[PDB]
Amino acid sequence: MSNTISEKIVLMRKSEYLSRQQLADLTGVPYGTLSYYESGRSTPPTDVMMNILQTPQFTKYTLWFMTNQIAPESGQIAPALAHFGQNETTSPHSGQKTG
Amino acid sequence: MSNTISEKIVLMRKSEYLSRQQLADLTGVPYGTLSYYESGRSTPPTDVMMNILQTPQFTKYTLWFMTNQIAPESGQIAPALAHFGQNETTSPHSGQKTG
Repeated sequence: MSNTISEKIVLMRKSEYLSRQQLADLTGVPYGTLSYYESGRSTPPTDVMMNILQTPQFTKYTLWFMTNQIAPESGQIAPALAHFGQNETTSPHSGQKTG
Repeated sequence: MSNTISEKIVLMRKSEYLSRQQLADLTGVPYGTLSYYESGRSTPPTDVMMNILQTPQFTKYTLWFMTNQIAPESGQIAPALAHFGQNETTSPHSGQKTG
């Protein structure tokens, strides 16, 4: 199944066990709009998008989804929530909340 | 000096010996708009930006600039025009037991 861009920023986001605010401060992005960013409400810019992956915490998830190619050789792999790559099990998880 | 997001798609692009029209047809992106994309006229979306790097020709140039980190261990490096390649990922330590 194909996952929208926003989804490519949610699965990994939850993999770090952080919140929109946590990352919002790591990059300096506005939380008020971030809610719609990771939600896919509107395709965000490139200057900001990269500012989210450029982070050292989300460094392992740069092109792992951008091109569907995991590069573990350097430390790039797919998280648990991600329904694409893995390194232990499926881990489908159960979605909740509404936003 | 610092390179612009658009320049990140120009230096490498010209490295493949191809014009905007070439890639525009390889990714399906319209040349009429691409002209402004690589030009930096307006920050492009995330669905298209990735559609340009996802290509097999521009697979090595995924995060090589997105985070200023070349991952040759997997097959990612900087082109000739790029002339870039640097980063800083410090990771100090701490801890004590006084009281």
